[PDB]
Amino acid sequence: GLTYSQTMELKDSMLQLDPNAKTWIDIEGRPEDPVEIAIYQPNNGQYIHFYREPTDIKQFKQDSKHSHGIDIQDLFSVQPGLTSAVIESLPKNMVLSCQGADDIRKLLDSQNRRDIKLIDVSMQKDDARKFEDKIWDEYKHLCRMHTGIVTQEVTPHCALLDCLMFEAAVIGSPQIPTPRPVLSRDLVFRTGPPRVVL
Ligand SMILES: [Zn+2]
Repeated sequence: GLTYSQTMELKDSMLQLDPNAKTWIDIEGRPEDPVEIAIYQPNNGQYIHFYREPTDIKQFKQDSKHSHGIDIQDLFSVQPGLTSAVIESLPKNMVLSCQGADDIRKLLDSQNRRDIKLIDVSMQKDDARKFEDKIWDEYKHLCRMHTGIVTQEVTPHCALLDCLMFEAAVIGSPQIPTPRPVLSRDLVFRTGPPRVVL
């Protein structure tokens, strides 16, 4: 749960999106227990990107070793309630682009956001990840949450980077306008342990 001031800040930051502009959505974790969400507007580079601590541990451990490589300890300090707070304040009758719409449709429906429509780009597996290596080379710094060795040894899946590479595959080039986060780190994470005095 967010505070009154955190709520005002998020809504204010979210209004930076153009409600009509092309907007991607991607998620890591199952739709009833998501761990990473990304909403991205390729034209202006703006993105909403946050995390969530999981409730089902056994699945999470499976998803960590075979998909996202996230260590659960790195999620202990993330701000709770962001998933419902974000989804609630997305514009009325918004349209979202995505790769595989099944899970995202379930997630939006669970939030009573049936008014939000999805466009599944439905690319083939490898066509969607053509520019995976280049996107990781350039934008790895944007998300350091994928620390574990993933096996299917492969590149971990990041909700954010997946949006960027899906846009890249659609346009045919890894050349996109610079991605910029719309959320402050102080909203995504809880102030962590105090600095070790050195
Ligand atoms: Zn990530």
